[PDB]
Amino acid sequence: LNIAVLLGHSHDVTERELRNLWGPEQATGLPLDVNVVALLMNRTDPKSLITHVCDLMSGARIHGLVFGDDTDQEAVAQMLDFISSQTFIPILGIHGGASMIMADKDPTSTFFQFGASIQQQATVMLKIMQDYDWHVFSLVTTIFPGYRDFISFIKTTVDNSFVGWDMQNVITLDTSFEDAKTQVQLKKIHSSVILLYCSKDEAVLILSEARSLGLTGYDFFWIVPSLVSGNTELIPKEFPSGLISVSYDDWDYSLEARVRDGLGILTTAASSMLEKFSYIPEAKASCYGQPLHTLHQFMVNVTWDGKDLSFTEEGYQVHPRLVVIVLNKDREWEKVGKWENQTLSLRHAVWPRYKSFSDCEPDDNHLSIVTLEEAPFVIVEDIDPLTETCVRNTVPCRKFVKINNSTNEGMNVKKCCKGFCIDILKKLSRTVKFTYDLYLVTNGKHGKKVNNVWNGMIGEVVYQRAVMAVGSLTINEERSEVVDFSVPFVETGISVMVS
Amino acid sequence: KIVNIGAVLSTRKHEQMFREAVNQANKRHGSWKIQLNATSVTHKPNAIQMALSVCEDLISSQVYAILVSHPPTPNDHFTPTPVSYTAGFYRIPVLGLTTRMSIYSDKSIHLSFLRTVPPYSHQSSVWFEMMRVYNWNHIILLVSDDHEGRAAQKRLETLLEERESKAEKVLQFDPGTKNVTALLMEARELEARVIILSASEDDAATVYRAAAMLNMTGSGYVWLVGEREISGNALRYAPDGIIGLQLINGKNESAHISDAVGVVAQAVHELLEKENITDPPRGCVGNTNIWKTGPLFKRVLMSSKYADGVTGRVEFNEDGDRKFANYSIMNLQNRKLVQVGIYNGTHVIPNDRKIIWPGGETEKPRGYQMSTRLKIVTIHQEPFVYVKPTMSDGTCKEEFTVNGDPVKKVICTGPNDTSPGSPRHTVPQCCYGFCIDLLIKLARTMNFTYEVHLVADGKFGTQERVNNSNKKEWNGMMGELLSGQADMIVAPLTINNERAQYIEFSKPFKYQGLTILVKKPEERITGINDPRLRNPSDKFIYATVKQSSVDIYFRRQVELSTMYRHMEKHNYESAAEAIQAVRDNKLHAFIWDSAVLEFEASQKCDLVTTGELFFRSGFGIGMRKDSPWKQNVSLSILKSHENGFMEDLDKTWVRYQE
Amino acid sequence: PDDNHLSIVTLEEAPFVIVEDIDPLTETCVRNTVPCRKFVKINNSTNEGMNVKKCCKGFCIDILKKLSRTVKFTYDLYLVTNGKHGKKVNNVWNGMIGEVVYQRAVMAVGSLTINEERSEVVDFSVPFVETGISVMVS
Ligand SMILES: *[C@@H]1O[C@H](CO)[C@@H](O[C@@H]2O[C@H](CO)[C@@H](O)[C@H](O)[C@H]2NC(C)=O)[C@H](O)[C@H]1NC(C)=O
Ligand SMILES: *[C@@H]1O[C@H](CO)[C@@H](O)[C@H](O)[C@H]1NC(C)=O
Ligand SMILES: *[C@@H]1O[C@H](CO)[C@@H](O)[C@H](O)[C@H]1NC(C)=O
Ligand SMILES: *[C@@H]1O[C@H](CO)[C@@H](O)[C@H](O)[C@H]1NC(C)=O
Ligand SMILES: *[C@@H]1O[C@H](CO)[C@@H](O)[C@H](O)[C@H]1NC(C)=O
Ligand SMILES: *[C@@H]1O[C@H](CO)[C@@H](O)[C@H](O)[C@H]1NC(C)=O
Ligand SMILES: *[C@@H]1O[C@H](CO)[C@@H](O)[C@H](O)[C@H]1NC(C)=O
Ligand SMILES: *[C@@H]1O[C@H](CO)[C@@H](O)[C@H](O)[C@H]1NC(C)=O
Ligand SMILES: *[C@@H]1O[C@H](CO)[C@@H](O)[C@H](O)[C@H]1NC(C)=O
Ligand SMILES: *[C@@H]1O[C@H](CO)[C@@H](O)[C@H](O)[C@H]1NC(C)=O
Ligand SMILES: *[C@@H]1O[C@H](CO)[C@@H](O)[C@H](O)[C@H]1NC(C)=O
Ligand SMILES: *[C@@H]1O[C@H](CO)[C@@H](O)[C@H](O)[C@H]1NC(C)=O
Ligand SMILES: *[C@@H]1O[C@H](CO)[C@@H](O)[C@H](O)[C@H]1NC(C)=O
Ligand SMILES: *[C@@H]1O[C@H](CO)[C@@H](O)[C@H](O)[C@H]1NC(C)=O
Ligand SMILES: *[C@@H]1O[C@H](CO)[C@@H](O)[C@H](O)[C@H]1NC(C)=O
Ligand SMILES: *[C@@H]1O[C@H](CO)[C@@H](O)[C@H](O)[C@H]1NC(C)=O
Ligand SMILES: *[C@@H]1O[C@H](CO)[C@@H](O)[C@H](O)[C@H]1NC(C)=O
Repeated sequence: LNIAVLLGHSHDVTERELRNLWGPEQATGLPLDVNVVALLMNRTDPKSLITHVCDLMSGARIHGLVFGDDTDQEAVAQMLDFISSQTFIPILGIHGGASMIMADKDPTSTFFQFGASIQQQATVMLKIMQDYDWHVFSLVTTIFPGYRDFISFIKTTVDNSFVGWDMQNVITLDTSFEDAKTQVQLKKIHSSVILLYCSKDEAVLILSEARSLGLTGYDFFWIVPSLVSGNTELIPKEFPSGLISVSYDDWDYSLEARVRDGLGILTTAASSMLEKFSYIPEAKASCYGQPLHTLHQFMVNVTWDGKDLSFTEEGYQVHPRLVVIVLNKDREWEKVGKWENQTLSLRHAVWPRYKSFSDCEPDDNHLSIVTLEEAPFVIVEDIDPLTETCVRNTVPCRKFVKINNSTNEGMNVKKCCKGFCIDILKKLSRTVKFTYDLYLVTNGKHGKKVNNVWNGMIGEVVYQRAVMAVGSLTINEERSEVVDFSVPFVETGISVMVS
Repeated sequence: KIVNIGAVLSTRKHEQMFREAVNQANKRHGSWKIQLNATSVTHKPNAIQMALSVCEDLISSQVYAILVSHPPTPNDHFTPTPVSYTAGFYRIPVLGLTTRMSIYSDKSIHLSFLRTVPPYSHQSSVWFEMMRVYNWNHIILLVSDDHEGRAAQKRLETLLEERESKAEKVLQFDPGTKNVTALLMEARELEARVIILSASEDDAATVYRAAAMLNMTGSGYVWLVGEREISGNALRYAPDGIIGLQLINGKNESAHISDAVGVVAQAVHELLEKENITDPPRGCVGNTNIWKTGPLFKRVLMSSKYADGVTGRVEFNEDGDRKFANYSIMNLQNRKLVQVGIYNGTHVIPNDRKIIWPGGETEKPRGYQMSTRLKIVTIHQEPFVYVKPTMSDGTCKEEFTVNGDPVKKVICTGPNDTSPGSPRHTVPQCCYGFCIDLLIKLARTMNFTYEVHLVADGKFGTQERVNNSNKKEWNGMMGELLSGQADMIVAPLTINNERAQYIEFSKPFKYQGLTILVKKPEERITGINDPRLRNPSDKFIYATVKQSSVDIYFRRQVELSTMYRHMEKHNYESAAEAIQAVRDNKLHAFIWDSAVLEFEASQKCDLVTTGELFFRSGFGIGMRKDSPWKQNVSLSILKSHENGFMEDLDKTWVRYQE
Repeated sequence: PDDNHLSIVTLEEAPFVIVEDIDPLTETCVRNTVPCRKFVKINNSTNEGMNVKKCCKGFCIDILKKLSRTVKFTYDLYLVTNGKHGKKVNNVWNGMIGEVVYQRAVMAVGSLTINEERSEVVDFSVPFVETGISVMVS
């Protein structure tokens, strides 16, 4: 039917491709009287919003509104929901503040957003934390609402988990902080990874405080949702370089593809409802002077171009494109992870450090440690295929296994390690308080000088890929020449086995 | 020097009194050159044009706080959402004066919304004070709506956190139906009689007509409603003698207009004390810059402490509502709402008006039926609960002990086997033994009768996952207790953390731990400290009963995960299956409580227990939540501990060796 | 507005609460022990006594330390000078029961038997050790 499409001005988006994006497209056009009106608007105030709505609803009875925001105001989606409630016109949130997740839609509304729920996004963030083995965490929230369902979903997920998520309790803030009483709440944090759920300026103030509190370290990770970030074309100040964000503002899922998918959903709903009822165009007359066959109760399971763009009861995409990004060393947001219907397709199995989160950060504690497979000391087992998590009395590790014998390609399969020296490594990590990155050696055994080239754990220490050799290792003169041992902790000489 | 203040009201004399009170407040608060102008906007049938008038009239006028002031709206829309949604774009604090809705109580959609009237959630505070004063314990939540009822139940549980008591029956359903007599009939057969109603006017009229059809106007019915239940024909359909609450001068408009003046003017003078003086811009040409002192001036509105007020001392809470909720307690006395209560916030003061009740006396005590029938569930364990079919039909065998004592049996109700094993064979059978005699002693000590049934499946009950929402639900005896199918678990309940995380317990009657039953040359295994069990094999077959406390205790200890990898191979349903397996050498070890294995070692000479005792726990009576049987039964069990009654129960089955 | 200190009284029992003098080499309770005071009176007629600091250790002290690790609270552990565990001497409880009933102590973390009248006057927690009675012979 008659569909209005208005967008912002960001992402180098002109208007002529919006003219050419409806015409030759929609090859399977089942309704007859379908037309589009593509407009733009610099003003993002609700005055101009109500003005353009009353100009386009009377503008030859437009049955569908497509709005795209470029700013970072979450109340614009609330105003669009109010417009969809008053005018009974299906409105699709596309970009910016129009695409931001609001709290509770009306059941008598027709407004829908192209965004994931807070529960699916918390599931993605806990999938990140499970795949990267960051188990002890906390939660800092302000009085900016939507946090109660978030805390409830986190508690029900931890109660329904086989990981064993240790968690210091949720830190709440009272008011606009004087840095007097909320600082006592922030000093309670002694964990590594902190989850932050608040608005944008509140996130700027809290991250500036954590910079002043020294909570932006190498071990101190911050994972924020899309409500913190807002938009990818504007990256503000006082974000640590390595800030993990989960959003969906991708250039790959571009704004032209956004409005094309929106037109596809609208025409699919109108065409599949046209086979049920005849008089599908039934629009509101005017804004002045004061319905059963509606498209709201119909598109629960809608699919265009093979893309599962089905809509939930609360107005969410069932399988959207969740994008996990980080802040690089050059103040940009690099795309790291994409999300399937069930799994999270990651790019870096080993977590990249992003060492300079800020300027003054001496980070000399990411100690790379190699170890060797032995039966009484380093028990190396597969991860549990039913839970995809090492049991908490073990440590994670990786092994570089070459799949194909033809070339030197290989993969870092993550496995579990336990035993005697693993307990030594854990007690050193809990006494000296250092981070450790453990991996198996792939070149072979302990090591031997062959053609004046060391290998094994000795070679990994000498060629500086391994900081220390925690795994089981003997001591002779040549090793004490080429490396330096610690004190001996177990009396292990040679011995003869007989029957 | 002038500042336009937005008012949303029709009748112009209210704005005249508003300007008069604002001028009086500006006269007595310094010689600063500020002026406060007022702008009025009126009724429109179309909310789009309401939002149009608000945006093209007030935002360009540089308003600071817009007042929701439409009480007498004849339409059933009740939408000041144009005002709130327009002023939320610039974080302007919207002040409400008219309604008490939960959609405005939530800060989620309406961010900076404060108001001078507390919502219907503080009726739960008043009713909690009524339960504290007039000794009421159990309630019934009857909500015909769905939206406000969730927040009402959340505030109800937040206020009942001090007692940790909950409602026996909470209800949420679709309005506009007339077939709720089934739900009222199911609420009739319960024990609580304090009924809480919170719905619309027509929904209240419908449920009052349904209660009149089910003649719930009799004695013992404790009705306690708000103000939406005494309006219209719901006032007529209400029973004569129902207790409600009413706004003290809430419908009187100029009182809270003057209260809003006394808040807003001195809040402006408090905002002019400190720095960061920002103003909302003229939102006409692209003026979408956020007002940075939104939360700051909101905090000025939150910490607003005054003494003036016709209704009383106005003060705002930490939730944007009104502290110290005070309401008139009304009674429908012969088709007349009579003010039978003038409320002080800490104690209730009834006046000299007689409270005519539909039931009996003029007082309002607790109304219950003292739980005359208690459903009791147990599980099949022979040294604790012997379960046998009857002799001919219902009657039991008059069995005599070694001292001529007739065994005091009970007619339990049990199935033949599980649902795959037995399609439908569930009969009243005979049950007796240890815990049965304990239950008979408790039923003789305290003054109540009971009912004994059996568990459906063959499990104790663990917090196991369910398909939808990936939620860990319950099953077994706990799954039958929490579903209301049982009233008090009298069974060998191994007390641990997770079972006590949800329900409360009693003091244990039996104190023992865990041990191993084996078959007995070096034929010894000797308890948990065997490294042959630490590193198992294919011939050391050890397992446990499926979904028991043994699996919970060996699942918490992750260093015992290896046994957790083994016991899943041969999990059984009942312990007698494990006894028959270990007697025929199908099982090589079995982790179990000490009493049953020592009893079977007394019965059978080939079955030999070990001595390494671990996880010294207690068998306690599985109890409910906050309930009037937690203290009396515990004192009765401790009275059984102090004398030799537990010695006599040992002399029945436990102590005697064979 | 905060509150985490708990006035806690205990009583000396030889496998549970061992109360010893402070080490004179360091003037410090050794790390498994916790500090406490004892209102020592040198002689009978003088009511005035000195709160001499001593060191508590044992089983219930380990229980109190692990509870302070988990529940994250503080305490002021001290000893009783009224006498033994508890006995209603003409509607007057003595010892730890007289401390808790008359609210001079918040809770008695120290070792204490449970019977009917003690469960009447105060409230107990879940039990943690199987302690009935027994008879010692040769
Ligand atoms: C201060 O209040 C006066 C009240 O009269 C406002 O005057 C009104 O302004 C509107 C808009 O221009 C007119 O439609 C009315 O007719 C005016 N009232 C009359 C009868 O004079 C005045 O505009 C307010 N000041 C500001 C700047 O808003
Ligand atoms: C809107 O129009 C003004 C006119 O000068 C222009 O400067 C501005 O870039 C446009 N968009 C924004 C960002 O306000
Ligand atoms: C899609 O949803 C409708 C209900 O709106 C249902 O009737 C239909 O079976 C679903 N489509 C499929 C999978 O057949
Ligand atoms: C989930 O994933 C695929 C796409 O990767 C999708 O086609 C299908 O619906 C689902 N399949 C599985 C493995 O459940
Ligand atoms: C190894 O090579 C084969 C083809 O020879 C290919 O099928 C396989 O995918 C390769 N391994 C990888 C990349 O996993
Ligand atoms: C080398 O070849 C074998 C052939 O089955 C296969 O396991 C895999 O391709 C390679 N194995 C190794 C050694 O990784
Ligand atoms: C439904 O309503 C009818 C008529 O009022 C009544 O007879 C019937 O018992 C009700 N059914 C139930 C029990 O829900
Ligand atoms: C009304 O009261 C009668 C007793 O007079 C009893 O049958 C029942 O409580 C109700 N039955 C009817 C007719 O609704
Ligand atoms: C509001 O209450 C006051 C005090 O009772 C009264 O004087 C006044 O007339 C009322 N307001 C109205 C309706 O004018
Ligand atoms: C009860 O009402 C009086 C008079 O209106 C006033 O003191 C206050 O509003 C209430 N008292 C309380 C709750 O302290
Ligand atoms: C309620 O009682 C308290 C008792 O001090 C008092 O402070 C308050 O003003 C009373 N409210 C009234 C007057 O009803
Ligand atoms: C119990 O068991 C079988 C089913 O397994 C059933 O058919 C039979 O009737 C029952 N037998 C007895 C003991 O009554
Ligand atoms: C127990 O209750 C019954 C009434 O149900 C009555 O005999 C009396 O109140 C009580 N009897 C004794 C001895 O407790
Ligand atoms: C989920 O459903 C499957 C059947 O599809 C069933 O085998 C399984 O036991 C169920 N699991 C849970 C967690 O309830
Ligand atoms: C518990 O015991 C006391 C003893 O007098 C009794 O007064 C009280 O009513 C009992 N509670 C219940 C609910 O039976
Ligand atoms: C208590 O008695 C001893 C021995 O007679 C004496 O040395 C001491 O001074 C007395 N202490 C007092 C005076 O309290
Ligand atoms: C008085 O105190 C002393 C210890 O200082 C003790 O030896 C003596 O028995 C006490 N006198 C009596 C009988 O209370």
